[PDB]
Amino acid sequence: AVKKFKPYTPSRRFMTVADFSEITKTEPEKSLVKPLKKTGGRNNQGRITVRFRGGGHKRLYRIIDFKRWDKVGIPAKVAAIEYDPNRSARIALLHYVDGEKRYIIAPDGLQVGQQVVAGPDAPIQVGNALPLRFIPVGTVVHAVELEPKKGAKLARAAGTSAQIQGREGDYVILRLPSGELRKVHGECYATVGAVGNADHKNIVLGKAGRSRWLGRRPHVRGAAMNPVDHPHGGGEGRAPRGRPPASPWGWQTKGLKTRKRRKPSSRFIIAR
Amino acid sequence: MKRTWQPNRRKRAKTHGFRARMRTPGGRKVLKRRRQKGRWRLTPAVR
RNA sequence: UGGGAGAGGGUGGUGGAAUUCCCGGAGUAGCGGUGAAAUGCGCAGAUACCGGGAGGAACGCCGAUGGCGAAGGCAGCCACCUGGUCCACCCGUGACGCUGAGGCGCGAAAGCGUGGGGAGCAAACCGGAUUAGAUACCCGGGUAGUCCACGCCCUAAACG
RNA sequence: CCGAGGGUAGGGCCCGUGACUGGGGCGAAGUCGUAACAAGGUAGCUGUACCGGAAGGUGCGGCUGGA
RNA sequence: CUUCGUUCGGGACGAAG
RNA sequence: GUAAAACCGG
RNA sequence: UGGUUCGUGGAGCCAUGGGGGAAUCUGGGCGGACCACCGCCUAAGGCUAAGUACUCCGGGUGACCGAUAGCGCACCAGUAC
RNA sequence: GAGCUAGCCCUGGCCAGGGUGAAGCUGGGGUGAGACCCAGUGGAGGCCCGAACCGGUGGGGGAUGCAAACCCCUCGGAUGA
RNA sequence: GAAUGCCGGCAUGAGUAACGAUAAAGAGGGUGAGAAUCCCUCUCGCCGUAAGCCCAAGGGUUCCUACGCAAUGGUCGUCAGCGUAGGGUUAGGCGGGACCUAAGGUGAAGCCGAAAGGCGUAGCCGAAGGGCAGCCGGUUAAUAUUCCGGCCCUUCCCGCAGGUGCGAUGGGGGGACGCUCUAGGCUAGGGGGACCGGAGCCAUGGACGAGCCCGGCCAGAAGCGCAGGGUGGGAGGUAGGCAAAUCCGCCUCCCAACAAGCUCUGCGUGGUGGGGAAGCCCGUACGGGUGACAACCCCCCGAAGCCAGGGAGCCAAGAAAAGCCUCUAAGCACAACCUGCGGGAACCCGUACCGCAAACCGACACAGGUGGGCGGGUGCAAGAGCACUCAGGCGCGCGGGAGAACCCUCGCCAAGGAACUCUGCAAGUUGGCCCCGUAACUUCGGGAGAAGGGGUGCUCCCUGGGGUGAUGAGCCCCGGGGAGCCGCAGUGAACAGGCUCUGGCGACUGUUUACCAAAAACACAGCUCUCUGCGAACUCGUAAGAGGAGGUAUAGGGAGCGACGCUUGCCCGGUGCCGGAAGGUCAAGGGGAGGGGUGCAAGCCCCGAACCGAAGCCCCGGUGAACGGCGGCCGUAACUAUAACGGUCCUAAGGUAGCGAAAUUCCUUGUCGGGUAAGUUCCGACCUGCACGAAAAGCGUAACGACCGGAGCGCUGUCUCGGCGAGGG
RNA sequence: CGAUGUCGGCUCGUCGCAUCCUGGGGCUGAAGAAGGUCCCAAGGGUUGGGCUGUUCGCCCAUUAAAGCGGCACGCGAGCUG
Ligand SMILES: [Mg+2]
Ligand SMILES: [Mg+2]
Ligand SMILES: [Mg+2]
Ligand SMILES: [Mg+2]
Ligand SMILES: [Mg+2]
Ligand SMILES: [Mg+2]
Ligand SMILES: [Mg+2]
Ligand SMILES: [Mg+2]
Ligand SMILES: [Mg+2]
Ligand SMILES: [Mg+2]
Ligand SMILES: [Mg+2]
Ligand SMILES: [Mg+2]
Ligand SMILES: [Mg+2]
Ligand SMILES: [Mg+2]
Ligand SMILES: [Mg+2]
Ligand SMILES: [Mg+2]
Ligand SMILES: [Mg+2]
Ligand SMILES: [Mg+2]
Ligand SMILES: [Mg+2]
Ligand SMILES: [Mg+2]
Ligand SMILES: [Mg+2]
Ligand SMILES: [Mg+2]
Ligand SMILES: [Mg+2]
Ligand SMILES: [Mg+2]
Ligand SMILES: [Mg+2]
Ligand SMILES: [Mg+2]
Ligand SMILES: [Mg+2]
Ligand SMILES: [Mg+2]
Ligand SMILES: [Mg+2]
Ligand SMILES: [Mg+2]
Ligand SMILES: [Mg+2]
Ligand SMILES: [Mg+2]
Ligand SMILES: [Mg+2]
Ligand SMILES: [Mg+2]
Ligand SMILES: [Mg+2]
Ligand SMILES: [Mg+2]
Ligand SMILES: [Mg+2]
Ligand SMILES: [Mg+2]
Ligand SMILES: [Mg+2]
Ligand SMILES: [Mg+2]
Ligand SMILES: [Mg+2]
Ligand SMILES: [Mg+2]
Ligand SMILES: [Mg+2]
Ligand SMILES: [Mg+2]
Ligand SMILES: [Mg+2]
Ligand SMILES: [Mg+2]
Ligand SMILES: [Mg+2]
Ligand SMILES: [Mg+2]
Ligand SMILES: [Mg+2]
Ligand SMILES: [Mg+2]
Ligand SMILES: [Mg+2]
Ligand SMILES: [Mg+2]
Ligand SMILES: [Mg+2]
Ligand SMILES: [Mg+2]
Ligand SMILES: [Mg+2]
Ligand SMILES: [Mg+2]
Ligand SMILES: [Mg+2]
Ligand SMILES: [Mg+2]
Ligand SMILES: [Mg+2]
Ligand SMILES: [Mg+2]
Ligand SMILES: [Mg+2]
Ligand SMILES: [Mg+2]
Ligand SMILES: [Mg+2]
Ligand SMILES: [Mg+2]
Ligand SMILES: [Mg+2]
Ligand SMILES: [Mg+2]
Ligand SMILES: [Mg+2]
Ligand SMILES: [Mg+2]
Ligand SMILES: [Mg+2]
Ligand SMILES: [Mg+2]
Ligand SMILES: [Mg+2]
Ligand SMILES: [Mg+2]
Ligand SMILES: [Mg+2]
Ligand SMILES: [Mg+2]
Ligand SMILES: [Mg+2]
Ligand SMILES: [Mg+2]
Ligand SMILES: [Mg+2]
Ligand SMILES: [Mg+2]
Ligand SMILES: [Mg+2]
Ligand SMILES: [Mg+2]
Ligand SMILES: [Mg+2]
Ligand SMILES: [Mg+2]
Ligand SMILES: [Mg+2]
Ligand SMILES: [Mg+2]
Ligand SMILES: [Mg+2]
Ligand SMILES: [Mg+2]
Ligand SMILES: [Mg+2]
Ligand SMILES: [Mg+2]
Ligand SMILES: [Mg+2]
Ligand SMILES: [Mg+2]
Ligand SMILES: [Mg+2]
Ligand SMILES: [Mg+2]
Ligand SMILES: [Mg+2]
Ligand SMILES: [Mg+2]
Ligand SMILES: [Mg+2]
Ligand SMILES: [Mg+2]
Ligand SMILES: [Mg+2]
Ligand SMILES: [Mg+2]
Ligand SMILES: [Mg+2]
Ligand SMILES: [Mg+2]
Ligand SMILES: [Mg+2]
Ligand SMILES: [Mg+2]
Ligand SMILES: [Mg+2]
Ligand SMILES: [Mg+2]
Ligand SMILES: [Mg+2]
Ligand SMILES: [Mg+2]
Ligand SMILES: [Mg+2]
Ligand SMILES: [Mg+2]
Ligand SMILES: [Mg+2]
Ligand SMILES: [Mg+2]
Ligand SMILES: [Mg+2]
Ligand SMILES: [Mg+2]
Ligand SMILES: [Mg+2]
Ligand SMILES: [Mg+2]
Ligand SMILES: [Mg+2]
Ligand SMILES: [Mg+2]
Ligand SMILES: [Mg+2]
Ligand SMILES: [Mg+2]
Ligand SMILES: [Mg+2]
Ligand SMILES: [Mg+2]
Ligand SMILES: [Mg+2]
Ligand SMILES: [Mg+2]
Ligand SMILES: [Mg+2]
Ligand SMILES: [Mg+2]
Ligand SMILES: [Mg+2]
Ligand SMILES: [Mg+2]
Ligand SMILES: [Mg+2]
Ligand SMILES: [Mg+2]
Ligand SMILES: [Mg+2]
Ligand SMILES: [Mg+2]
Ligand SMILES: [Mg+2]
Ligand SMILES: [Mg+2]
Ligand SMILES: [Mg+2]
Ligand SMILES: [Mg+2]
Ligand SMILES: [Mg+2]
Ligand SMILES: [Mg+2]
Ligand SMILES: [Mg+2]
Ligand SMILES: [Mg+2]
Ligand SMILES: [Mg+2]
Ligand SMILES: [Mg+2]
Ligand SMILES: [Mg+2]
Ligand SMILES: [Mg+2]
Ligand SMILES: [Mg+2]
Ligand SMILES: [Mg+2]
Ligand SMILES: [Mg+2]
Ligand SMILES: [Mg+2]
Ligand SMILES: [Mg+2]
Ligand SMILES: [Mg+2]
Ligand SMILES: [Mg+2]
Ligand SMILES: [Mg+2]
Ligand SMILES: [Mg+2]
Ligand SMILES: [Mg+2]
Ligand SMILES: [Mg+2]
Ligand SMILES: [Mg+2]
Ligand SMILES: [Mg+2]
Ligand SMILES: [Mg+2]
Ligand SMILES: [Mg+2]
Ligand SMILES: [Mg+2]
Ligand SMILES: [Mg+2]
Ligand SMILES: [Mg+2]
Ligand SMILES: [Mg+2]
Ligand SMILES: [Mg+2]
Ligand SMILES: [Mg+2]
Ligand SMILES: [Mg+2]
Ligand SMILES: [Mg+2]
Ligand SMILES: [Mg+2]
Ligand SMILES: [Mg+2]
Ligand SMILES: [Mg+2]
Ligand SMILES: [Mg+2]
Ligand SMILES: [Mg+2]
Ligand SMILES: [Mg+2]
Ligand SMILES: [Mg+2]
Ligand SMILES: [Mg+2]
Ligand SMILES: [Mg+2]
Ligand SMILES: [Mg+2]
Ligand SMILES: [Mg+2]
Ligand SMILES: [Mg+2]
Ligand SMILES: [Mg+2]
Ligand SMILES: [Mg+2]
Ligand SMILES: [Mg+2]
Ligand SMILES: [Mg+2]
Ligand SMILES: [Mg+2]
Ligand SMILES: [Mg+2]
Ligand SMILES: [Mg+2]
Ligand SMILES: [Mg+2]
Ligand SMILES: [Mg+2]
Ligand SMILES: [Mg+2]
Ligand SMILES: [Mg+2]
Ligand SMILES: [Mg+2]
Ligand SMILES: [Mg+2]
Ligand SMILES: [Mg+2]
Ligand SMILES: [Mg+2]
Ligand SMILES: [Mg+2]
Ligand SMILES: [Mg+2]
Ligand SMILES: [Mg+2]
Ligand SMILES: [Mg+2]
Ligand SMILES: [Mg+2]
Ligand SMILES: [Mg+2]
Ligand SMILES: [Mg+2]
Ligand SMILES: [Mg+2]
Ligand SMILES: [Mg+2]
Ligand SMILES: [Mg+2]
Ligand SMILES: [Mg+2]
Ligand SMILES: [Mg+2]
Ligand SMILES: [Mg+2]
Ligand SMILES: [Mg+2]
Ligand SMILES: [Mg+2]
Ligand SMILES: [Mg+2]
Repeated sequence: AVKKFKPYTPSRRFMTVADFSEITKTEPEKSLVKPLKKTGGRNNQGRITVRFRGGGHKRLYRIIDFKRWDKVGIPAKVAAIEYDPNRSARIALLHYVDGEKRYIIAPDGLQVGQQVVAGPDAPIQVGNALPLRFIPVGTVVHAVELEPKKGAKLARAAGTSAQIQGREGDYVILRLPSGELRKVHGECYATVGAVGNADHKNIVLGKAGRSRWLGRRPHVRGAAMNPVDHPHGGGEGRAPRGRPPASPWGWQTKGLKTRKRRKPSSRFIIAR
Repeated sequence: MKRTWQPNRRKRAKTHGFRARMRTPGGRKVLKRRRQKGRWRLTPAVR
């Protein structure tokens, strides 16, 4: 339900912001937050290792339950749905009946005032977490562990969903949001439903500065450079690239695969 | 305009002072030469 | 008041046949295609056969000189929501009616924007034949489109 | 004060004209193809979109002004 | 370029040069 | 269920 | 691969990173690929003065200098700057 | 050597004064319900003018300079990258 | 005797340029051997969102006083920020440390590296951040929130007095937070006053008058008063806050929905303490006395500061730890902790002075640069703008004359107005506010301050709103109408757009070559391709490790294009990349046919052919928003001309759409049309495109631009064509 | 080549004459007027604009005429750029 603006500037003409309409609660839970180290793209040697980063708004980290098998059988009430600046998706307060408060990453058509529960027992309804051997084939699902007891590491951006395509022994076959077909162990936990804020795709930033508020510095093309700096640099008056097109460090950027070929993961993988 | 030397006493001793030479092996060898040269100040003198 | 018929509309779900693709088994010197050929595909193991898997689109028989709708149009099945219409009883209001310049809404297909999806078909495009020449008819590939959600476009042999 | 009218600046409508250019109509009997009329030799027509020297062709849906 | 053959005639096509 | 095309005449 | 005069050369000898992997005097190394004979040594543990190098320091000496020379400094010089 | 300069991290501060008047609400108009239309409130924006602050557009002076980058007039940004 | 030789000395320019902002000087009197330059007085000018005060950094004795002038001072100097000597910096409350954490640094455990060393959880260090208890005056030649006076506070330690289960680095709460806009009430600050208190003055024509001039405060405990912030109170149940909790969290019924009540600040009043002008009289360069028993009152403006953790809206979603409160654990409950009182103890470092500058950074007493707070009044609509001026500080450390050329910085001009010139370069026109009125075009916001106009002062009268005051006088902020006065002229000074038409490029705001280029370059939202399934790809590093990221295909990396509208055509022959368990080729290795060297031989040691041998290459396909590329010659139509048409050679294919003498066009000032009297430029066309063309994007596009070009209007010393005056040389 | 700053414009001249004009003359297919061509002659003069960086050139409006060349394609310790 994406808000547009009237063009009372040049930059308001194209800028869209999100609707923020599922958000119920506008300051985060104090025992579940901790400060974020901003980096600049700089590593422990202090060298830039990802370029064109830095500058952002200040952020506090939200601690997210990415396991959900801490609390098998203990149900929880969805207390609030909140902004996280640290992911594309939204997050949900769970007031557990223990009175832990935890953040889960908030699925689509989760509404506030709702029983969720993790387990095998754990009926098939949106927000509940199960082993993948117990979810039916053909249902959409997210927050998927890759290897079991290791953490939700799959399908947790905004709008995303994996879909269960088959079982094979201990392993189940997932359709990833990339379209990859993928053997995942059935003891890996996974939280049902798609994620949403699925209008995160349709955001238009409007101006340069809304890139700078997210910590995205200007990105320099190597055609605009010198041959010390880039392959593509040089040339009096706008060369077309000289050569098959290429990184600053020399490897090609149109088509060249770098999946490492003897990966042990490559025999759990069926598709792209 | 604004020139090169903009002094700072915290800066001068945390960079050129005696405890900062005696971390690096390159800076203990600074003081060894300035022992051997004869220097009346090993280190830039800060209050 | 009491019933009836119907592919009438929207939403959610769901069943099978078939095409294509992937995998496994077995199996060979050809398969497709045409008026005839050729491009193409195939000993790097194809077509044809069996078994498993994925995905999309349309719903055979019923089925027509049928039905519904104001028109465009609507066809597997199930549930919900809902409009229109017909009959019987002659119970109530009691002339409350007919049409309709503007307005408003709907409006096949193609086409446009945003995203999704894409098995088959197939503008444009590429070949191979035909021809005197082929920007065509025929054949082999094939991108938008065809499908969905939202918003546009307002057209026709929108015909009885 | 108003004031015929003169002046300054900016709009609206109309007419004549204009290098160049689009298509229309009529001509001498020109050049190129064969689109339609008979199943006109791919049934024809139409809305739309694309392409093609050109009539036109194809895709989607529609019509009988054909079987 | 030329002669013949098919055609009502031309163009196409067929055969000898 | 159909049947390769084969132009024109001041 | 390094060392030795040895730069792959007929390339031995001495050390070694990787792989295979013995024996205890009838055992093992070497004598410049290799083999026979003839000879020389006894690896896979360690220590060991003297004779040798240098001059911060002290002394003696000089066909060494004599304040632009001699150490950058004869003089409160690694100082002023 | 990042006490100049380039970028980034942590923690503070600064931006006089005026205009323009987005969204949204309130009342009314409208509708079957709407979309929508008026006012009023509202105070948005890499909005406008213009001092501090940040720059350095054009010209003139300066050229053993006040200055190894200056001065006068003028000009750009000035709630944002 | 030379090497633009090295070191030192001294000449030339030459008594020449210059003596460091054009803010400005004059006189009288002192001291002195020596006064334009030092002291005093009078007059004049300059700053006054500073050229005036208070801090931080930096500097380190420059502060004060006494005695001096050899050098320093761009002149002098009796002076000094200079030489000699003496003095001067006083803290439980101010800043920092015996408190805390941030980035970052360090680092027991642990990981890594030939060595040196590199990482690294806890912990430690680490500050203009969080925390914490002093305000107002008076004294010195020089210190004071430090000494003194008055009035308030903060910790510990020891005692009694009264209460409770006390009790940790452990649990919880809290500290704790963004940007923009803002309400209520105060305060700092300011204005006025017929009211109050003051030495004094009627000047020169008038005035002894509600006359002129000066000043009418500050701090301050308890207690009140006014604003305002934080916060529910009980009862059960409990598996969570890595042991235990009565605490916190969660669940469930009751009492308010409220600041009602508890605290906690701010601001008034407050026991009391202090200050107190202008003028006059003096003896210093600095000050003192008097004026005074000082008065210390009332209205108005009003903060960006205070109550403060206030409220509302928004997205880009906004530090940590300690102090504080609460809870229990061992241990302790003759302890311990809390409240009140009494007594006692309260360390280390800094404190002078400059501090937009002569004391910091620029070799200089250098027109440059340097963070924070205060920054008065009047008028111009406002304002930190501009002009003048309180307080306060200055006339910038060479002067005196002259009145040439010439240069700088100004001022003005007949008639013409761009004829100047590469170009209106420069300079002039315009200029603030109020009110009329405003085009093409458009992405419907704009263009717009379009353009072009009218008014603006002063006096008198009537009259409408507010706010503070009772609904009222007053005081303050906004208007309306009528009548009249003066001047060439009413934002009368200062600060304050010239405009319009039309192209090129770039969408735009923005960024860039510090120190010759600010642009059409870069960047930018947005489009596409490609890689990447997570110990991801990519990057830094030998490694450990780290960024990526405490992210997960709506995400991250790389590349090109660069909002938006309509679009991005053909060629995969070579190169790149992607896909192929066939085949050819290919190293180590396996393999041993066979041959060789030595032995009397068992043996030892060498070559060494078939054959099995990976990637890669060859080969087979695909792929352009991958590297790239995208033809030539003849004939042909009722007048020439031209060629829709056809034939032919070659290529992998033979430039499609749209533009085109272009930021691309050599011949070229192509040929027409328009502007002009005249147009190598410009605009619109033709296409003969040397040598446009589709994401090294094509063609357009409103708005935007200190970009680049053309034209007109206004106006001017740019010019015809110069002249005169001014100040600094 | 241990430096001789280059085109064009402005300012400032000066020189040569193979003379554009004005002055004198011969011949003429010189009736007159106006011309053509040749000789003598440098004393003076030789306009203002549109285009373009232009030198040059093409135009516009005049003129008695709108002269050609040298002086480092004169002239940057004179200027512009
Ligand atoms: Mg670090
Ligand atoms: Mg480091
Ligand atoms: Mg870029
Ligand atoms: Mg470049
Ligand atoms: Mg480099
Ligand atoms: Mg390179
Ligand atoms: Mg080029
Ligand atoms: Mg090229
Ligand atoms: Mg290149
Ligand atoms: Mg009845
Ligand atoms: Mg329609
Ligand atoms: Mg359709
Ligand atoms: Mg579509
Ligand atoms: Mg998109
Ligand atoms: Mg097909
Ligand atoms: Mg042919
Ligand atoms: Mg086909
Ligand atoms: Mg019909
Ligand atoms: Mg016309
Ligand atoms: Mg014909
Ligand atoms: Mg026909
Ligand atoms: Mg037809
Ligand atoms: Mg037909
Ligand atoms: Mg076609
Ligand atoms: Mg059809
Ligand atoms: Mg034919
Ligand atoms: Mg060697
Ligand atoms: Mg060797
Ligand atoms: Mg050797
Ligand atoms: Mg060799
Ligand atoms: Mg070995
Ligand atoms: Mg070994
Ligand atoms: Mg033995
Ligand atoms: Mg050996
Ligand atoms: Mg030996
Ligand atoms: Mg041997
Ligand atoms: Mg031998
Ligand atoms: Mg031996
Ligand atoms: Mg031994
Ligand atoms: Mg030795
Ligand atoms: Mg000696
Ligand atoms: Mg001597
Ligand atoms: Mg010496
Ligand atoms: Mg820095
Ligand atoms: Mg404002
Ligand atoms: Mg509104
Ligand atoms: Mg605003
Ligand atoms: Mg702005
Ligand atoms: Mg602006
Ligand atoms: Mg300020
Ligand atoms: Mg600065
Ligand atoms: Mg800059
Ligand atoms: Mg400048
Ligand atoms: Mg200059
Ligand atoms: Mg401006
Ligand atoms: Mg501005
Ligand atoms: Mg000599
Ligand atoms: Mg010499
Ligand atoms: Mg010398
Ligand atoms: Mg001299
Ligand atoms: Mg003289
Ligand atoms: Mg001289
Ligand atoms: Mg002179
Ligand atoms: Mg002089
Ligand atoms: Mg001076
Ligand atoms: Mg005297
Ligand atoms: Mg003044
Ligand atoms: Mg200090
Ligand atoms: Mg100093
Ligand atoms: Mg001193
Ligand atoms: Mg004295
Ligand atoms: Mg002196
Ligand atoms: Mg002197
Ligand atoms: Mg004296
Ligand atoms: Mg002094
Ligand atoms: Mg002194
Ligand atoms: Mg202590
Ligand atoms: Mg400490
Ligand atoms: Mg600490
Ligand atoms: Mg070590
Ligand atoms: Mg470390
Ligand atoms: Mg650390
Ligand atoms: Mg602090
Ligand atoms: Mg304190
Ligand atoms: Mg003092
Ligand atoms: Mg004090
Ligand atoms: Mg005291
Ligand atoms: Mg307790
Ligand atoms: Mg705590
Ligand atoms: Mg806490
Ligand atoms: Mg006060
Ligand atoms: Mg007051
Ligand atoms: Mg009085
Ligand atoms: Mg008098
Ligand atoms: Mg007063
Ligand atoms: Mg409660
Ligand atoms: Mg517990
Ligand atoms: Mg309340
Ligand atoms: Mg008081
Ligand atoms: Mg009080
Ligand atoms: Mg007094
Ligand atoms: Mg708030
Ligand atoms: Mg915290
Ligand atoms: Mg601590
Ligand atoms: Mg406690
Ligand atoms: Mg101590
Ligand atoms: Mg002090
Ligand atoms: Mg002081
Ligand atoms: Mg300051
Ligand atoms: Mg200065
Ligand atoms: Mg200085
Ligand atoms: Mg100094
Ligand atoms: Mg300097
Ligand atoms: Mg120095
Ligand atoms: Mg000086
Ligand atoms: Mg001075
Ligand atoms: Mg400053
Ligand atoms: Mg003020
Ligand atoms: Mg003021
Ligand atoms: Mg005022
Ligand atoms: Mg006035
Ligand atoms: Mg004003
Ligand atoms: Mg202020
Ligand atoms: Mg001012
Ligand atoms: Mg004064
Ligand atoms: Mg004039
Ligand atoms: Mg005049
Ligand atoms: Mg005029
Ligand atoms: Mg001109
Ligand atoms: Mg001229
Ligand atoms: Mg111009
Ligand atoms: Mg100008
Ligand atoms: Mg004016
Ligand atoms: Mg305009
Ligand atoms: Mg407007
Ligand atoms: Mg105006
Ligand atoms: Mg007046
Ligand atoms: Mg009132
Ligand atoms: Mg008030
Ligand atoms: Mg007037
Ligand atoms: Mg003005
Ligand atoms: Mg323009
Ligand atoms: Mg142009
Ligand atoms: Mg731009
Ligand atoms: Mg520059
Ligand atoms: Mg530089
Ligand atoms: Mg600019
Ligand atoms: Mg510049
Ligand atoms: Mg785009
Ligand atoms: Mg590496
Ligand atoms: Mg991370
Ligand atoms: Mg990591
Ligand atoms: Mg991506
Ligand atoms: Mg990306
Ligand atoms: Mg570009
Ligand atoms: Mg292309
Ligand atoms: Mg190709
Ligand atoms: Mg290819
Ligand atoms: Mg190929
Ligand atoms: Mg390959
Ligand atoms: Mg071998
Ligand atoms: Mg071999
Ligand atoms: Mg072998
Ligand atoms: Mg291979
Ligand atoms: Mg002809
Ligand atoms: Mg042809
Ligand atoms: Mg084409
Ligand atoms: Mg032209
Ligand atoms: Mg023309
Ligand atoms: Mg013309
Ligand atoms: Mg043109
Ligand atoms: Mg052209
Ligand atoms: Mg070109
Ligand atoms: Mg191009
Ligand atoms: Mg090109
Ligand atoms: Mg391209
Ligand atoms: Mg472009
Ligand atoms: Mg264009
Ligand atoms: Mg464009
Ligand atoms: Mg448009
Ligand atoms: Mg444009
Ligand atoms: Mg600009
Ligand atoms: Mg700009
Ligand atoms: Mg002049
Ligand atoms: Mg003059
Ligand atoms: Mg004069
Ligand atoms: Mg003068
Ligand atoms: Mg030379
Ligand atoms: Mg020379
Ligand atoms: Mg020279
Ligand atoms: Mg002559
Ligand atoms: Mg004559
Ligand atoms: Mg004559
Ligand atoms: Mg005559
Ligand atoms: Mg004659
Ligand atoms: Mg003459
Ligand atoms: Mg002469
Ligand atoms: Mg002109
Ligand atoms: Mg020009
Ligand atoms: Mg020339
Ligand atoms: Mg001449
Ligand atoms: Mg020459
Ligand atoms: Mg010359
Ligand atoms: Mg020059
Ligand atoms: Mg020149
Ligand atoms: Mg010269
Ligand atoms: Mg220039
Ligand atoms: Mg130039």
